[PDB]
Amino acid sequence: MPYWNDLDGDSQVLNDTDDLVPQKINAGQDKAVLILRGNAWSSHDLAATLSGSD
Amino acid sequence: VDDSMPVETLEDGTKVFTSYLFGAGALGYAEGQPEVPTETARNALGSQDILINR
Repeated sequence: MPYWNDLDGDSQVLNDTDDLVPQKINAGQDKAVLILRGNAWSSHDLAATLSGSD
Repeated sequence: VDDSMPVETLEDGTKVFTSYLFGAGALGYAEGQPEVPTETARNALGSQDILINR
């Protein structure tokens, strides 16, 4: 995702025998990450019926 | 009358017969249960089907 940084700078000495100069603007970047996970588990059977509960 | 009983053999081709004499009527047994007493599965990339008892 992008962004626009705000302006800054001096004013100037407003004066003759010379002219002004305009100025500019910049831009910028931003990132992120996707991640993903999972697991599992299991059992036997014979044990289940022999143990008295599930 | 049953054809299957333990029968042994010594050398010189002599035989020994067992012949349980019980006449009891009886001792005892019971069926009981597992879980999943019967099931069916198959292999899709092949062609198969199965049975189980346990």
